[PDB]
Amino acid sequence: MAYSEKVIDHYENPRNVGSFDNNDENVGSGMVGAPACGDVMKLQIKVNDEGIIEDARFKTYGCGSAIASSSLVTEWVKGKSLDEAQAIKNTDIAEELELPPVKIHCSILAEDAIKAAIADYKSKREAK
Repeated sequence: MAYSEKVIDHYENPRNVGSFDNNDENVGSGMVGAPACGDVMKLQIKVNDEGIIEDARFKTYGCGSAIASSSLVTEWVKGKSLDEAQAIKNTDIAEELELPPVKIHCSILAEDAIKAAIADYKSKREAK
């Protein structure tokens, strides 16, 4: 009557790639490995013209039956600014996610992925 029927989306390209719609020019590149002979974590962000984080993305080894795992950071940085995301503290994501001391290292590897994505962005747009 008053409302129309927009275009529904479904079955379009893969997912869990670790990037928000291809790799823009304002996207941050970060690569932090675990405290050992492994390294398999990834975290990329998307900065807008205002120099603020508009989108967020990450990647990990995986396993199965996880359903949105370690995707708590992608929401934290989202809507925030690089200057703010740089103030993030492992203890925060570690105290909010709730985990044992044995898997505490996973709380530190997160922060690293933050700064990187930041210093990486301004590094690609530092051309003046």
